[PDB]
Amino acid sequence: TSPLLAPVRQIHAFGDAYSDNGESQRLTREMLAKGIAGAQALPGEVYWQGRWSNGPTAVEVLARQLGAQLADHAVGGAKSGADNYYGWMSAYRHTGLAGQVDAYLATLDGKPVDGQALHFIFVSANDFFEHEDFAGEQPLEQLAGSSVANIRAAVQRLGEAGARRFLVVSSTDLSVVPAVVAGNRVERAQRYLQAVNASLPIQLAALRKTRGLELSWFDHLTFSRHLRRNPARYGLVELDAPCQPTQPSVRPACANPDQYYFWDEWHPTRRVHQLAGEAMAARYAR
Ligand SMILES: CC(=O)SCC[N+](C)(C)C
Repeated sequence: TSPLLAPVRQIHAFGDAYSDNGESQRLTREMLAKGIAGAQALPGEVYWQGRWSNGPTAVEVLARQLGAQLADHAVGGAKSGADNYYGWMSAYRHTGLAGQVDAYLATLDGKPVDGQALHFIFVSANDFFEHEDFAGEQPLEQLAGSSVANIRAAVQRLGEAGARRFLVVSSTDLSVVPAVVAGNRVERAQRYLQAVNASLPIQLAALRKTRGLELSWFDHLTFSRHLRRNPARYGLVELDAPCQPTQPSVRPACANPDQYYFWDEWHPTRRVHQLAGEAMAARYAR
C-alpha cells in the first residue's frame, strides 16, 4: 500500500442507480405531477427510501466512513453521455453523466468549484443495458470506447471548471447481474466490461498527470470477484438469486437480505453497497 490520500469533507457524486440516493424518485414524482409523456414512478414500491436497493448506496457509505457531506447527483438509468436508459426523460431533463455535470456547473453560476470536494463518478452500466435491450448498432468494443470517452470527458470538463479531486468507479461485473444471466448475455457483458476497464484507467492516469489531479480508480470488478469467491467470510450465502424478485412480477422478499448479493435483478443489496463503500473509503484518511 502507498500513503493514504487526504481527508474528504464534501462529495459530489455523479452516476446511476448504483449511487442514486433519491434523485430518480424526486424527479419522477415531479414529472408525474406535471403530466410528462411516458413518466413512471421510480424506483418502485419494493425499494428503501427511493434508493434502488434495500438500503444506502456505496457512495452514501463512503461519505459516512470518511466524515463527508454528500451531494448525490446520480440518477437511476443514467448513461455515460447526456441522457438516460429511460428515453422519456430526455424531453424533461438530461440525466446522464454529461447532463448531471452540466447541471452541477450551471448551479454554480460562475462561482468556484470547491477544490477540496471529491468528485465521485460511477456510471456505464446503462450504456450496456440500453444497447442490449433496444438492439443498439455499435459493436460492443465501440460502445465501450464511447463509454470510456464519455467518462474521460466528464472528468476533463469538471477539472476545467476547477475540480481537483476524483474517484472514478470501474464497470461493475455486469456478467453476474441476474438480468444479464437471464438474457443469456454473460459473454457480451464480460467483453464490454473488460474493454471499459482496460482502457479507462489508462486514459484517466494521463488526464490526472496533465491536469495535476488527485484521481483514485476503484476496481469494482476486483472487489466483487473477491467477495463472490469468499462469500462466507462476508456473511453472504446467495450470490445469484434476487432477494426481491420483480420479473416477471414482484414476489415476496427473502428472509435474510444481508445474506444476499442482489436485491432485484440489476442492483446489489445494502450489504454489498456497505462493503463497497468501505472498500472505496480504504484509500483515504478519515
Ligand atoms: C427495475 C429495473 O431496474 S428495470 C432495469 C432498468 N435499468 C435498465 C435502468 C437498470
